[PDB]
Amino acid sequence: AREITDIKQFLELTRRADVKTATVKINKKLNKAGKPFRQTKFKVRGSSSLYTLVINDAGKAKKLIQSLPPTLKVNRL
Amino acid sequence: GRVIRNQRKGAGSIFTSHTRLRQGAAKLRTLDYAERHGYIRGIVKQIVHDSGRGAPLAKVVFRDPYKYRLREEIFIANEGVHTGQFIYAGKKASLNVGNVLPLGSVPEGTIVSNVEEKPGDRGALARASGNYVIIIGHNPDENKTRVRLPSGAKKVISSDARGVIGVIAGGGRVDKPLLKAGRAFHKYRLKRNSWPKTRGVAMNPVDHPHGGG
Amino acid sequence: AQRVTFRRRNPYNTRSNKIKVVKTPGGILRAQHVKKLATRPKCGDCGSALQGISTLRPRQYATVSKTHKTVSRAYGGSRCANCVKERIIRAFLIEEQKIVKKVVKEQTEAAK
Amino acid sequence: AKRTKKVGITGKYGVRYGSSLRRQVKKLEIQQHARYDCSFCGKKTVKRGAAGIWTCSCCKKTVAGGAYTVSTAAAATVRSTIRRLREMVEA
Amino acid sequence: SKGNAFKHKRALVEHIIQAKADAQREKALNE
RNA sequence: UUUACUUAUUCAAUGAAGCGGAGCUGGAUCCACGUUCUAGCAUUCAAGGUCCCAUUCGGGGCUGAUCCGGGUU
RNA sequence: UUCAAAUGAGAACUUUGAAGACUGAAGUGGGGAAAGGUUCCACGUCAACAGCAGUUGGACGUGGGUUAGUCGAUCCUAAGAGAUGGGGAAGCUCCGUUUCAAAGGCCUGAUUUUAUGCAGGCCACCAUCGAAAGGGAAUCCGGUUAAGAUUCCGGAACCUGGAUAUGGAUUCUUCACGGUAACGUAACUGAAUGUGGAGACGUCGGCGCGAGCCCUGGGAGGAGUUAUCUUUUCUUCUUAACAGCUUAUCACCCCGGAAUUGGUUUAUCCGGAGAUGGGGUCUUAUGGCUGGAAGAGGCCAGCACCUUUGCUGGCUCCGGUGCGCUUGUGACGGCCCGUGAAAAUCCACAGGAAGGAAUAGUUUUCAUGCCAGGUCGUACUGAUAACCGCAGCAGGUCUCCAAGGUGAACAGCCUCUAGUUGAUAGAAUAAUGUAGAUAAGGGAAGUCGGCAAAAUAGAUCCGUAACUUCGGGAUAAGGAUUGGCUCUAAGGGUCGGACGAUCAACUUAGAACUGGUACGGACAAGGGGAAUCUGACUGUCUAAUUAAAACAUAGCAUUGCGAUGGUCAGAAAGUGAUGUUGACGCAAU
RNA sequence: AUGGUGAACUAUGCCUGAAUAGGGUGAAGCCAGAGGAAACUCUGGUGGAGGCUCGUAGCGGUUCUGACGUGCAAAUCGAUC
Ligand SMILES: [Mg+2]
Ligand SMILES: [Mg+2]
Ligand SMILES: [Mg+2]
Ligand SMILES: [Mg+2]
Ligand SMILES: [Mg+2]
Ligand SMILES: [Mg+2]
Ligand SMILES: [Mg+2]
Ligand SMILES: [Mg+2]
Ligand SMILES: [Mg+2]
Ligand SMILES: [Mg+2]
Ligand SMILES: [Mg+2]
Ligand SMILES: [Mg+2]
Ligand SMILES: [Mg+2]
Ligand SMILES: [Mg+2]
Ligand SMILES: [Mg+2]
Ligand SMILES: [Mg+2]
Ligand SMILES: [Mg+2]
Ligand SMILES: [Mg+2]
Ligand SMILES: [Mg+2]
Ligand SMILES: [Mg+2]
Ligand SMILES: [Mg+2]
Ligand SMILES: [Mg+2]
Ligand SMILES: [Mg+2]
Ligand SMILES: [Mg+2]
Ligand SMILES: [Mg+2]
Ligand SMILES: [Mg+2]
Ligand SMILES: [Zn+2]
Ligand SMILES: [Zn+2]
Repeated sequence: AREITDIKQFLELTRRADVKTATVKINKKLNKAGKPFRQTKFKVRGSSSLYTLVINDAGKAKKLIQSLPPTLKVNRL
Repeated sequence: GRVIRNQRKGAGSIFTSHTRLRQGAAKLRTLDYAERHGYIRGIVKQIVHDSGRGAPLAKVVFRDPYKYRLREEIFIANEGVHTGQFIYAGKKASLNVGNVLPLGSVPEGTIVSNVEEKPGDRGALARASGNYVIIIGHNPDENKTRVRLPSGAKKVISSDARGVIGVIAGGGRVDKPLLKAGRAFHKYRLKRNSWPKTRGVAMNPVDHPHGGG
Repeated sequence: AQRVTFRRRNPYNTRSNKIKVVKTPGGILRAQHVKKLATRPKCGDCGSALQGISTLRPRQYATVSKTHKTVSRAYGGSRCANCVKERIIRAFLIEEQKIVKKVVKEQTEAAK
Repeated sequence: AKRTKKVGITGKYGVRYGSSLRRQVKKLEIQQHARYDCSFCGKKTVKRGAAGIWTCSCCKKTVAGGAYTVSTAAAATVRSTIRRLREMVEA
Repeated sequence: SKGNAFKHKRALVEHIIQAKADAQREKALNE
């Protein structure tokens, strides 16, 4: 399993030919041992490796969910 | 009567040499055109211990005269030979310790080792640690050389027989008491099954002619 | 207090049957078989370990790129920097001495 | 503070093997465990690897020599004789 | 310290203080 | 009887590589003046020289590297 | 060993519950190797067997069950075994293992053409078998069964082989740039041939580091005790392979030029062949962060029911400590007349035969994409009942893991996890036994003989003779002490400029008080001395009556042998051991 | 006498593996101090040698008017060593 940090790279991975499925996972975590916050992991299932992009911003995560390609099969929660 | 150990040892069996850890047979180069007419230079790459042998050995690398490659030879190290030293072997080799020369090309009183008994057999005389052969004299008419062997015997051999200048390294080994059956055990474990020895008198008359009483 | 077992049918403490104890996500201890550690490649002239070369089992060298197995220098890999420098110096000096000796021998032949 | 009056290195043998044999072993053991000067790098760093093999820890030079000393008297005499014969042959 | 002259850290500190005082005294007397 | 010879037979080695004889071969009867301060390097029918070709990416001959033998040493 | 219930015609022996105990992590626990071969598990079931019984069983009857590209075999070679070419032998067959053999592969070619016939070159050594503990391509976690499990299911990886396309990189200076250098990178052509490395290596000792376990604090849950007390005792709070970034002892590079010699380890080595110092480079054992991955697993609470059916909520967090135990590993040191495997296989270098771009090439050692991985083993026991011993025999049989206390300690004793509670039973307590104890006064008067028992014993301190190979004798001998409690003193780390703040461990010494008939309170654990004979010592043998003064041993001494040889072997042989040897050797004593 | 079968027990050599708490004693090398012209001597440390030693696992098998003797066993059990 690999972790990706570039958003353009993540979009290219979602549009890659062998890619069919993605998973959206929601975690409840603590930032600097403070208030609770929401973390979103996008997991693209490639042929050889599984790619994970971690976003700590709920609004950016919602925008990325909206920007996901429509033919990609997304498994939420 | 029962077969004694002296007669039993001829069948081989458990009396063969223990040769797993040996470095290889210690021989001179094959007597070829280069050593017959000129000389050839090799390099001492390492000096190593051989299991079951008191004297150390030297790995000497030469160049193949007829093919692009290297040839490794196992010589018996003379005292004073070091790693990185150049060794010259042939009829035109210089009189320096470690060089291989024909017996006819050295003067009287020269001390040599690993001496060929016949020209081309690649070393037969004065191979154990501390031993050497003395060049007593020459007989040019018969192309012969008189030498003195470590046992004190005087021998006549061919002047084309080769020898290594110097004395075999590791001398003085037998001047140290072993002190221990264990040290004798480890000595003969790397050589052969000839230890410990049972006295014939202590045996029965069936086992040995010295037995009984 | 949790005791472990070999995960293979070799029950002896051989060089190829070494284990370590690891705690799993299941909350239990379990044996884990450890491969024999790799040896660093050595110089062909002095025998010292080669700087900048990856340390792998010999079959594993076929799986990595040429960067992990070489350095950017003549004899990179097989020989080390100091030995390469020494042989460069020796080559140049001996060639110069050969030229000098040939000139001296020609002059001596002419004068003789 | 000397710990033994006379046995020295042979104190590891205790009361065994006989006193004369212990003395004989002591001499050669001191010789074989001594440290010798290197004829190449000039340092006192040469020690015996195995019997007859003497290696310098610095400069990594290995020399063949005697079983318990670097150079034997017979080897030195042979060296002098070979030098004299070589000088006679050249001259 | 390798030759076992100081029993502990306090002994070493006291010896260092005494040695510095003696060195200062000798330097002042030779000045 | 004495003294020789090799071809039967016997022993040994090798990569059956340089053996034996001779050079209007050279230097001084003998030698290859082709290798000795140094832990380098030495491999692609060998570069060069000289006669041809049909010039064109190159290809041949002599030499480099003397000749002869009905005996691998 | 005991009580109750159930089953059953029948219960000391079966099942469940209730009790008392045991193995006490060098186990009566959890796995394996050899061996066995279905003994594994379910259902049915008691004639024979389980030296009593039996409703039970490793018994009897009927079936179910062992799933692999990654675990092994398969491949490699070790000591060795053994064809061919040859040579012996009447012969069954024997020698020998690369020789004594024409023992087989590759490159180029329109070969100056004689017309439809193969010419010119290159390199060379020997079949096969031999390890389920040696070498070796690559897999982990969770769940699942009556019995399978690194093999099945879910998820996530990796290796090998092959075809290939895209992206990336490189090129008009064709086969990359940067750094003084050590060297770095996502890449960055490579045939013959040669070379180097890895595979690949003894044992012991201390020191450093890591992992698992051990000990311990706060908090959030659950359980137990609560006659009195205890903010209490116990328990859950976990993170695999693989991948990215980062991480090091050693080693190396640049500057610089050292006596007032400095640096430095527990252990004394290093420096003009360039130290100390400053700045860098590298191996990634190992550790940390993140992905895997909380969705898993763990601990609790709350839902409806005949449900062989479904379903909801919370927490899973933050630390500390060490001459601790086990184990891995690093830099070292000690030892040898002992210096402590091979091969398959993989990589790299040197070399450059060659091939390759301008409006187009190259590079499958960079990334991504595609396809495939056969055969055989896989259940279970591994032993006071699954092996061997004619048996379900107190015997024998290789190995891995391993908690708390006391204590020097894998000792003895007690306990947690796990596992057993098996071996014919009941009632009485004569003599004689087997096993274990006590005894007034005397103390070897017993007996061939102090046989056997008793006495001694741990630790600390004082002290310790003859003799001696000077190393020992030696724990010689002979004396004093040891509990509990309350204290005192000494022995350190991390940060800051004479010291201050903070943190923490177990060693030693001393002083009061106090119980005592006992203080190594059980366990555990030398009796000592004066002499003689004898073998130097450590070691070895009569398995199943003799352990010794016997044998061996190191040291000493004699003899043979220079290979056309010594001592031996074979029926013979173009046969063999010493011999991968050479008098500082081999052989016979 | 002829012709065959055995080194699963055991004897020995070789090859490849594996196993072995906790204590006592305190060799060489090294450091510091006191002497000495030096060699060398003495004191205190460090270090951790030995076919050394006490003693588990293990290997072996000394002793007992020992247990047993159609024994658990065609060689076993207990203590001691
Ligand atoms: Mg007898
Ligand atoms: Mg008990
Ligand atoms: Mg108990
Ligand atoms: Mg019965
Ligand atoms: Mg059953
Ligand atoms: Mg059945
Ligand atoms: Mg045969
Ligand atoms: Mg095979
Ligand atoms: Mg294996
Ligand atoms: Mg199972
Ligand atoms: Mg699967
Ligand atoms: Mg199984
Ligand atoms: Mg099992
Ligand atoms: Mg049986
Ligand atoms: Mg049978
Ligand atoms: Mg009495
Ligand atoms: Mg009496
Ligand atoms: Mg009487
Ligand atoms: Mg005494
Ligand atoms: Mg004795
Ligand atoms: Mg007996
Ligand atoms: Mg006996
Ligand atoms: Mg005797
Ligand atoms: Mg056997
Ligand atoms: Mg002993
Ligand atoms: Mg003992
Ligand atoms: Zn080097
Ligand atoms: Zn040196």
